[PDB]
Amino acid sequence: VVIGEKFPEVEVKTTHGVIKLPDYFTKQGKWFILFSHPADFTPVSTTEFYGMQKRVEEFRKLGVEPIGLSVDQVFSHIKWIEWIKDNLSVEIDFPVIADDRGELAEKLGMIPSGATITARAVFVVDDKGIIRAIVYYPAEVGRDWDEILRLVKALKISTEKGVALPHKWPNNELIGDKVIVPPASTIEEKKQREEAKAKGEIESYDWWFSYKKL
Amino acid sequence: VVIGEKFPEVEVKTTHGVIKLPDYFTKQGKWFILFSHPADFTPVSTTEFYGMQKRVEEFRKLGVEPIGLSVDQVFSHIKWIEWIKDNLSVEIDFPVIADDRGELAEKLGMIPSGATITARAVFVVDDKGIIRAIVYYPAEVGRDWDEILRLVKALKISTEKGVALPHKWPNNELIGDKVIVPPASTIEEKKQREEAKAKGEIESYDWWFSYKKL
Amino acid sequence: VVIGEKFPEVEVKTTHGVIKLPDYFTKQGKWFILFSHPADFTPVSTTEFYGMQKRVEEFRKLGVEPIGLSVDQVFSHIKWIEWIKDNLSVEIDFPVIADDRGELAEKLGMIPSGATITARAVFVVDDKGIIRAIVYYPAEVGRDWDEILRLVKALKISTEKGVALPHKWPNNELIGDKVIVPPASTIEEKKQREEAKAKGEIESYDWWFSYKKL
Amino acid sequence: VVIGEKFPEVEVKTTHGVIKLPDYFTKQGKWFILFSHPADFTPVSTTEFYGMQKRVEEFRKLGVEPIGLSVDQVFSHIKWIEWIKDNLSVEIDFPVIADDRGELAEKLGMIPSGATITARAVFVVDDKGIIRAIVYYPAEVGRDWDEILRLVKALKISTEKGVALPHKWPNNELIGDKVIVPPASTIEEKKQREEAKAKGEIESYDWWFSYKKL
Amino acid sequence: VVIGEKFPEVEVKTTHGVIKLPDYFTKQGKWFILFSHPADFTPVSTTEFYGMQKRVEEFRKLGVEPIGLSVDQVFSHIKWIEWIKDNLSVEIDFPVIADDRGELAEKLGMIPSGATITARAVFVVDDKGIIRAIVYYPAEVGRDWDEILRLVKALKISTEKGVALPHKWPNNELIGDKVIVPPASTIEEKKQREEAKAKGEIESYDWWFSYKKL
Amino acid sequence: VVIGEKFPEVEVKTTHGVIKLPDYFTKQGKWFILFSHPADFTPVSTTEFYGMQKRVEEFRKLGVEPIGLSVDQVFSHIKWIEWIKDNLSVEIDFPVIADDRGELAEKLGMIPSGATITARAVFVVDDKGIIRAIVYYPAEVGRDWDEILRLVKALKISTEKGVALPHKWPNNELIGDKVIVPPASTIEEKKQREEAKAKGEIESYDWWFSYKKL
Amino acid sequence: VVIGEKFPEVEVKTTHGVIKLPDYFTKQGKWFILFSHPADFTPVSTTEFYGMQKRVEEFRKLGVEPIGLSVDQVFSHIKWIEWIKDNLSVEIDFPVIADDRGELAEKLGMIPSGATITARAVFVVDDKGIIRAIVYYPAEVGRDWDEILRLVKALKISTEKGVALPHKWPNNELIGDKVIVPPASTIEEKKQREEAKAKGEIESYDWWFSYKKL
Amino acid sequence: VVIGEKFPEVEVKTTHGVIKLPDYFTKQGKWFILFSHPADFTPVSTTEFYGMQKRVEEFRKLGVEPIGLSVDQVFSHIKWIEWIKDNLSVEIDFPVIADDRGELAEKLGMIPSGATITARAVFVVDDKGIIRAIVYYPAEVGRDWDEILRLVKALKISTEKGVALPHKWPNNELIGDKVIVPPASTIEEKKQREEAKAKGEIESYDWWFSYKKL
Amino acid sequence: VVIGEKFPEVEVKTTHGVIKLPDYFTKQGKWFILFSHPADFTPVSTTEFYGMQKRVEEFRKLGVEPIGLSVDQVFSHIKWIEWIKDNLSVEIDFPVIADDRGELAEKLGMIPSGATITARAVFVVDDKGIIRAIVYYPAEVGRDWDEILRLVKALKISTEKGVALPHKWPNNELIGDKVIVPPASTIEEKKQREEAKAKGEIESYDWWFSYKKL
Repeated sequence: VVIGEKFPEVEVKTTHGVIKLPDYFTKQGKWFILFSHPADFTPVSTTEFYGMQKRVEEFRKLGVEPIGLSVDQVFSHIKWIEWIKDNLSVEIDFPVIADDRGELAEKLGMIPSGATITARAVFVVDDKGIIRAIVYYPAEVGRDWDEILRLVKALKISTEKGVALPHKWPNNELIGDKVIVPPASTIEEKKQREEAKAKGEIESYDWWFSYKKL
Repeated sequence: VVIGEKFPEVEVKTTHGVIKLPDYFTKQGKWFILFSHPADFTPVSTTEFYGMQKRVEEFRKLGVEPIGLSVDQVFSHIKWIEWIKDNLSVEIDFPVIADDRGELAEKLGMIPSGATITARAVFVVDDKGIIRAIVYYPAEVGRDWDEILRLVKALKISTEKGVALPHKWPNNELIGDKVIVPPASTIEEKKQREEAKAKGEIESYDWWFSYKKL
Repeated sequence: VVIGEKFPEVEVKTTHGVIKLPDYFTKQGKWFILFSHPADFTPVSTTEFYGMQKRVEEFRKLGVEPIGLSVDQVFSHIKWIEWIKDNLSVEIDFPVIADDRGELAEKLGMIPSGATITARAVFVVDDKGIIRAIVYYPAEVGRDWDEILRLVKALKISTEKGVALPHKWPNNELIGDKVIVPPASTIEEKKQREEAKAKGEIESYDWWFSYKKL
Repeated sequence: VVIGEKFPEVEVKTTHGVIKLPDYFTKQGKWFILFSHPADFTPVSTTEFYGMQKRVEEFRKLGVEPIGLSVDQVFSHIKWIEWIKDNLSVEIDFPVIADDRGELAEKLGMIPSGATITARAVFVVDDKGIIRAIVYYPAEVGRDWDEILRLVKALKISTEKGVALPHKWPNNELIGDKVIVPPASTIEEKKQREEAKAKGEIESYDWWFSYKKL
Repeated sequence: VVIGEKFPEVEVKTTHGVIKLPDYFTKQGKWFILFSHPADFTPVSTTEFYGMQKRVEEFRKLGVEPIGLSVDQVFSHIKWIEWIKDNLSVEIDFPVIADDRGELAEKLGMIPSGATITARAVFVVDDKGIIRAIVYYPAEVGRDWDEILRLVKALKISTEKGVALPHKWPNNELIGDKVIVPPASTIEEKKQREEAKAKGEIESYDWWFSYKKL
Repeated sequence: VVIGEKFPEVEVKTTHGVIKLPDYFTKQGKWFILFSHPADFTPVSTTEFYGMQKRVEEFRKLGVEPIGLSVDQVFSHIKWIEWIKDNLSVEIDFPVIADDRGELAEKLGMIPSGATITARAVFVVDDKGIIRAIVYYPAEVGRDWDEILRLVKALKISTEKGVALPHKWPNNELIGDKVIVPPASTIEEKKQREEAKAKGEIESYDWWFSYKKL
Repeated sequence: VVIGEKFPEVEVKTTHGVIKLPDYFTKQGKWFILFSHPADFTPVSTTEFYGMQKRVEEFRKLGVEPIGLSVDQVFSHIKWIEWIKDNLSVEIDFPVIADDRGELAEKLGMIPSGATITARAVFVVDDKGIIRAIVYYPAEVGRDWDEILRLVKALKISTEKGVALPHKWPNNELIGDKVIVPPASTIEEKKQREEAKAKGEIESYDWWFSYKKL
Repeated sequence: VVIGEKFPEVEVKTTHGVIKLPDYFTKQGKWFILFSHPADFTPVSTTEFYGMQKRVEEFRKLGVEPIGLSVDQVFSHIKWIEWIKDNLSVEIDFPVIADDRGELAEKLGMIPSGATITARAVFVVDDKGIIRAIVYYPAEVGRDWDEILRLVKALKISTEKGVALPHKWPNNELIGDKVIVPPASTIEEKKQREEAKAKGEIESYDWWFSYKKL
Repeated sequence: VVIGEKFPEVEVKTTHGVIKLPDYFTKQGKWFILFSHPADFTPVSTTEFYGMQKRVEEFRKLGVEPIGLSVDQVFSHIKWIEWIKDNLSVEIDFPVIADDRGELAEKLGMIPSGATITARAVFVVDDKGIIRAIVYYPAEVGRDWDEILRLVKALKISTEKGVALPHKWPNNELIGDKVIVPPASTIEEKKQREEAKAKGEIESYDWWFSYKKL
């Protein structure tokens, strides 16, 4: 699969029951961050789930429901979740998919080459069922969820206000926290933004590169 | 195309001449980071190039060479490089591929569903010419090259020193900038993670959760 | 494709926006002249652009709208048009196609074996959506638009009057600016051509070679 | 078939006997120009053979050989060639092919949709036996051979000097009879246009737009 | 195709304009004889054409309509006809087909193995549109139209009176111009060949071998 | 199969034993006349066998061996040939194929559609084993062997002298028993025909219509 | 797969490490029992595991190695084995297979329609590599290893001796702990069984039914 | 065909007449037990047969109908049944399938590799047509009908209530005649296990491992 | 399989052990008669076995070995043969095939329509392994062995003596015990049959109908 493609209609087994994806989150009107980790009782994974559980609320806060995945069975899952409450006193309250066989993993390009288990996948899906962004980190390197946070904060704003987010927004070295207007794409769209700039009420390095604070 | 797979043998038209991948870089014993942006003369893409040029030297220290890509021709490639020089006073000195047709884009799944151009793709490739990690952000959201910097600093450590790196490394909530020892995959291996902890040369939360200092 | 086929039903992203081909011209009862050129920001293609532009209102006065094509992206199209104003004091106002990946290109045989970009193709297409003529000129030899001008002029009259046009019409070293009457193709037509002559309503060299003043 | 391909190895029946194309011409280090006309004993076509004959030694002297083609048999050809002598005081002395069934015509895309005869096709092939340009004019509109001369004169020069000819060369509106230099496609190539310019080795409208006398 | 087979439905270009086989003839309750010849302006063929015109009224008085075919174009046909009229003092008035590409030729197996033109093929089709006899002669041997006449006479009488014509009829060595009775094919027909001879209403060599005057 | 095709390698059951066509006759440097008849003990076939046997020595004289065929069996073949001698006082000495299942028939196009036995087919096959002429007469119309004589006669002379025979040769109405020169198919051949006339080496109506006495 | 079939050559990740089946065991001269259990940390499967480990040394004395298998990963295996030692005071020392993707599990037919894990399955494979018996028990019913113990005992002796083993043997209702001689399959084997029974050394109910003490 | 599959609709000839499985039994609300023996008139097979009739009424007490199958025919089936009466005083009141050509055998995978006859297979099918367990014992090792009994018993209970049975039940090492509760597979499901335990209505070892009396 | 076909190479399970067909009879110089019967313990098939045993030494005397077949197994073969002795005081001593699965029954088309077993097939196979005659008799009607005797005597004499046997030989109504000479199939053989008569070595009804004494 690739960005833009509708997330496959698929039936999965989880720690929270058996759910219909992407239906489950979309008929409620909610986005989701589907992320994978290589295996249960593995150190980096454990450190990551930790990060996510300190952050679940902020994602939930922005209408996006986290959801883990692995090629383990729900049994190994709940035994690992329990372990987390007992050794790092943190209770995991986001569903965690058991992909017993690796069908969803494979369907989703989550599994490496000559590997039998997933690596570190992130899938971001909006209420339309559309996969909005994808990330693949390998087993030997854990992610940074604040970057994924940043990303999702940008996706949401992009879709809500019809605008583009610069490099490293809100901390862009050139326009600070300012947002970007999808560049003109016609002659009757240069004309146009050449108004706004010499008129108002829009900042602009040239007709394609135009911006404004939010 | 997938993590751990060999980067494909292809010839590319770039702003620095015609070359062969991965060989061009691997022959010099070098990693390269390959990144696509949608179009030349588009705002985020530009915030992103500026962002990269500001970091070029850091990547290069690590023997990682950035190389850019868009389905645009080389001719507006340079004219766009010039507009970066005239209007942002920064001087792109990393090659950038003219993927006229996007054959290379397609092969690497950088083109989203139903679009005709690339989105924002990141491919980390090492000296063996293995795809180590892959990133796919959409057009609406710029990347953050610092997160890629982190990711590649860690890959170089992982390859170099046979360890793993935890969430948000080197600033993990649990173990800060200490590094992880791969989980035991055999009975025998678990016996000796326990010998390593036996006053020896490792901290732990369990036998599968082992970690030391740099 | 071949002379006399209906121009493919295609949607193309151009500089006056997105438009249905050929419906966007044939619905105004207007012929169009589709022409390809290698790349934006190449010298010859620019000369040809100047040539076309200063010749535009003659094609337009005949009911024939020029439209260019290139494997570059629309953004770079508009910058190149910008360059041509600020450098050749000419305001390009015919629409140009960003065939981003060269699909239309390919579907029209505009790309040379081994190439990834178009040559200098020309397609003349009437208000019936029918391809009337086709020209492939290499990258290295720019066209001379007055020949195209000569072609449409002849084409329009042939459709309008039901006659043919001799070599180099209206400057034909034999019958000058005279039109040719389509050759008799039966034994009857043969007698009609002959009826005429000996009167006559036409001049001829032989029964199959009838010609008159318009 | 498209520009830049090898002209198909094919054995043809002609008015000068049976011969292998392209071999027979390229063996002699010669280019050739193959042109189709719909039918023997037709007017437009007749006027074009006159026009071509009057131009023959001109092509021949550039090292370029004309050769005709229709879907008639050679027995007709000859009667037609004879009619021309008796009637127009012209002796035809270039070979013309009898493509009895239209095999070769079809390979070369010469037959309009729904036709059973070729229209007015033109293929310039060089001594390396490469199709260099192709023209498709319908039966209804005589060619202008002087453009084909223009066209071929320029090809010779492009090949001979490594240059590109502008629009309507050698009468180009911007640069007269000057020949354009292939655009630089690399950073280092741009630095050398920007340096040949300062040293008066070249005029320029920019770094991609450079030119000179031969 | 094969004797007894129904003649294919086909549109054809002829010297009497475009027409539809077999219909054009079968709608008038007419038979027709289709004969190919190699090429216009070839001698044998010319000898055969003259002979066919000498015999045309013969053929038409029987309700059988001759029609030619070669792979030449119609324009070439008419000049050929003219030459005949002006040189042999014979005015050709049966239609002749231009099978530009020899499509119909190929279908009716009129094209010799490895030639590209028809031979001297003859088809006889009745008023039901049925192929009743086929002859295939090579370029190098002219036909004898009389034998076709002899044949076409039999065919008629054959269909008229439900009977067989013997060898070389009406000049047969054993029974002269007497006609043959279709052999008894059953016991209960054998009986009544024998009774009809008992009467004397039939001469016979034996029960199968039965014959009589008309 | 078609004229100019090599006769298919085949093993037949005959009245003179088993033999291999065309090998048996061609390895002997001989032609052969293959002919079919619908069945044994039918009248018209029987009249044709009288006809043939009576001419047998005229074919043989020319070195062509008549060989018959019939979907019947060898036993019937003999009984019928015994009948012919007994009642017609004539003794068949040419071999006759028992195509028991009419395979060689079907291979050879001999069976009418709708039918399960042969019609009246003829094949002239030369010493080279080429199918040189083909004839298909229906069951109800006998042949006239006198034409097939003329036919083979002509076919031979053709081969030996490299000439073509006119319509009805040796009794063509324009040129009697004179032979035809194969028509010039180049301009240089055309001059060679022109020189042959005025040198009185040859008679002619035109450069392409030239003939001489044998 | 099916009884009597050679065991499929496979690479397996185990608790003891990567091994090659059936090789590892067969090269050492040993048999093995491969058995599936549904999942790790599952109650019924824990009872069978415990059951298996009490009995391990009985099986290993016979020259038979047990090897288990689950569809979850190795880390969970060692963590389960852990809990079994902590909560059951027994230290599992046979190899367990982590069939990550349930590959070998589908190969060997271990997974129920509508399911994605293994049930309760037993494969007994001799030193030659041959599957000797196959058991499929569902998840809802634990096995009884004594039965399997019985099974392999019989097996060893069967191969060892060339005798069959009656129902419930060594406790057969009818003939006790005696074993069975293979039923005569020829007339002559009938006559040799009948011999050595009464006035012989062996007992029977009939020529085919023949048993003895061990 | 694997545990859990619907037993295939099929017609079989047996000793009680021609019957439709699994319908015949399941339309009665009865479970059936299908089993294969290698041949009629074999020792092991008769020891298993007697043994089977001895228990028949235990299986029927549970509404489980036993049904036999070999690749012999009905006729010699009944002789064999008769032989068992005459020599072993046991009437046989369960039908036995004549699978004449091994058709149903092959379908149910009861034929060994390289063989032409069934081994010792056991198919257990609940009243819904569901295959519930499968056993493949070789010819040379008679089964143990008692273990099948323990199996069918558990089955009937686990269906009839909603429980799972431990290893060797009703004599398990850890819990004797205690049934087990399906391991918790949701968060909520581990929840209700823990609260139910500390309410002495469930007796446990951990949240998954839960047991009780009838 | 069909008369004149070589007998399939096949290995069979017989009451006389395992043999290869047809090698085990033809290695020996013997013919074999293979007959099938429907099933063991069948009335008709017994009466037939009875009759065949009675005739065994007749078939053997002429070097032909009888061999039986049913789709029953070898054990029910021997029990039935036993029955035949103990019940009709006759001792079967020709081998018989247990075609367990009807594999050879199929190969030979011995199995009736919709049936699952054979009926009364007979195959006479010569020293060279050729199938020489075949008789398909239904279940519902038994063979008359003497006709098979008759047949196989004829068949042997015919092979041995270069001749053919008349209807109901040796009691043919027309020639009694005399034998027929194969019908001449060529003219020269017809010739050589009429010389043999008129000499006095041959008797005759016609040339094709020759007979003589042993």
